[PDB]
Amino acid sequence: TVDFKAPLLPVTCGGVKGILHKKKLQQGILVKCIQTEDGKWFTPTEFEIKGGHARSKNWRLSVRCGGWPLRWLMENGFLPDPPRIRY
Amino acid sequence: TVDFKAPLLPVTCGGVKGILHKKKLQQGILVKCIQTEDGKWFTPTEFEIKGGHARSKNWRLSVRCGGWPLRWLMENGFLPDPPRI
DNA sequence: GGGCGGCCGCCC
DNA sequence: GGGCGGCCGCCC
Repeated sequence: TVDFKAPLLPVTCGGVKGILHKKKLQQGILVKCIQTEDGKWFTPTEFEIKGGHARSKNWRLSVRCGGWPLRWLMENGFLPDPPRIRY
Repeated sequence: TVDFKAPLLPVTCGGVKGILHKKKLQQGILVKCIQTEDGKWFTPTEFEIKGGHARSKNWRLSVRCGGWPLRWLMENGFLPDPPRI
């Protein structure tokens, strides 16, 4: 079971496990916020690439938490949705 | 803003609008449950086609209510998810 | 077959 | 450059 309200979230992407730090995601998509067991750090899109989902081009859908895409956590109030980078 | 708890729901797909009848949707995906203003009836997938989204092959995402896919209303307990065939 | 994950064109 | 709607192959 996963506590969606906790400041740290266990996440997965393509069978790769990591720990998402909400305090870091809140600083923006360019900030490394996911740490794998070996201590390495990833931004969300870097973690999408790590899990083999580079071609999907959507970390909010490629990265999952408790069997839900991160977008579902954002829609349900468990996870801040970081701002877009303007064009 | 849409009352997602109403038995009749205004839905859209592409430029097309219609009213989704929840009690008809409950019965299954082959049942006609969306009526347009001329009185014609559509299943969800027929309404997907009518709105120009034939190639999406996912009426739960192509058909919208209040800006949300119907899938969202199902995930949040406002709409029956008809049984899979 | 019905529909969903993988993909990527395209806008902003 | 980022990410979402449109597309479609392919499980069950």
